[PDB]
Amino acid sequence: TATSDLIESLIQVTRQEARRVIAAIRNDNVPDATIAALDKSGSLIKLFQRVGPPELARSLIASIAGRTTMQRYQARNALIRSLINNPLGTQTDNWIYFPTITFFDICADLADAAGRLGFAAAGATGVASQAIQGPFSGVGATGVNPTDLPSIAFGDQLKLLNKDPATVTKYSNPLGDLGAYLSQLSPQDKLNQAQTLVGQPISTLFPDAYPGNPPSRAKVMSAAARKYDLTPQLIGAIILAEQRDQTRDEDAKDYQAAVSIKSANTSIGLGQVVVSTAIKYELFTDLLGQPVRRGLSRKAVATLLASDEFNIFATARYIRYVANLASQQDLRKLPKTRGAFPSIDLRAYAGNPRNWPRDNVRALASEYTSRPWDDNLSPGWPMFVDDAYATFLDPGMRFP
Amino acid sequence: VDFDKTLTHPNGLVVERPVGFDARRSAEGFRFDEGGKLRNPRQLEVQRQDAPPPPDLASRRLGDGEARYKVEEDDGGSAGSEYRLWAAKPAGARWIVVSASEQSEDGEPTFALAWALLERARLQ
Ligand SMILES: [Ca+2]
Ligand SMILES: [Ca+2]
Ligand SMILES: [Ca+2]
Repeated sequence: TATSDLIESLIQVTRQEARRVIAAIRNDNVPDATIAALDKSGSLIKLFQRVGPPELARSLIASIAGRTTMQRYQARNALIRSLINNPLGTQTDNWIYFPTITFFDICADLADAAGRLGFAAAGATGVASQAIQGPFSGVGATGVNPTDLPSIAFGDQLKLLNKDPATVTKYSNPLGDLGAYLSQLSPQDKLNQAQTLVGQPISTLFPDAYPGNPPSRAKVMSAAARKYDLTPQLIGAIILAEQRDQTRDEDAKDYQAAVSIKSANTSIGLGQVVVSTAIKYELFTDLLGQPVRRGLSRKAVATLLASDEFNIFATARYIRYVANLASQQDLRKLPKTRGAFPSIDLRAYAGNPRNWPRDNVRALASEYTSRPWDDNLSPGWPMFVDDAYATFLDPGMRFP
Repeated sequence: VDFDKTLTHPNGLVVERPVGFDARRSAEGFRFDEGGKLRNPRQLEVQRQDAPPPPDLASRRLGDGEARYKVEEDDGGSAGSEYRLWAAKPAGARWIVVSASEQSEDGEPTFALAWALLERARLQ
């Protein structure tokens, strides 16, 4: 192929040469044929060996794994062979909890899933908030990945370990009175937050797994909605509520505590999914195949929860789980639930949110922030999520 | 400060209300729910109990006496696991029991307010 020829002609290369080769692989119309040619000539292994440092290797590997099908396993083998004298591979920086071949496999599965589920294509571009303090300063607002945040100061790590109240408070949910938080925002302020949240590109740990630029969060949310018979308005409401009750500091703690020596069971990312819960309910089922999933370390799971597409899918899958569970309950056994949400319709939960009473959205909100269907309810989360939902119902809000 | 209004049960239990909590009377004591409409309100109850605690619970120093207790944890939601403390201290030939709950995504809560409440309580 033209691409394999170009690559062989350029065969550590400079950063310029590497970016050229990667660009060529990504613009290739016949990725499989190109890989076959390179595998035959023996130049593929050379490509993998000569493209470093890890940043560039990640781009190359993600591109190849994502675009190949008939030749993907030969590519994987060539990569493996190239790693014989390079134990480090792509296992650095944000990706230190992914063995290099796991990185390859994640990129492959994700590309396939984005294609299959309908969130591969880009189209939004911006724009993110510049906030770094206060409510709505987490990744939902800012697009700054929790894995990119600077290490928390050592002394703060120690005080957090010892449960020092001031320090714990600094790194925890910023909101007390939820009603008051909402009442200070105009309807336009609220729409602005929702649009900022869903309109910006996903903050992803695997950008080159996509055929082009990463998709908007809205595109991924619509895909998840289709997969789990939800709506992007509902997924959006749950996430916007979480992200209002989120700061940059909390993002830093959420992730760093999860991957520390303590392996903390924090709620992480857009939908604030708990690590052990992602594991227990296999919340990445529809993006990653069983072999990858069975291989993932706990810290790899936490890290994935910091990647927006994995998090959105996990969030949606969990929402559908909570709804299905509700649809199996006996309302007579949930008198407090009936008291708080007297128009709740448990059977309706089995179907699409377009047909749920609003009391169903309120109840599910309680049972997303807390243990689900135990008849113990959050007094404030239902109204908080319901306000977000109302915002997403605004005709100014459009999803793919 | 932690406490304001002095509350007195007909059964002789006397304790001060935690500041910012709504208080109601229960069968053998008082129930406190954190005020407002919060995401994850603390919930506490303090009661006279005449029967001794179950045997072989963990113990801790409380004031000049001891207390026996157990904390349980379960999956909750995005605000973290659900945690509940049950603790008892002697009061003469009887006991005072505090139970308390809150969610935490950062491991077991200190339950500092519940322990302060248990220490503050007395039987008349
Ligand atoms: Ca939060
Ligand atoms: Ca969190
Ligand atoms: Ca609940």
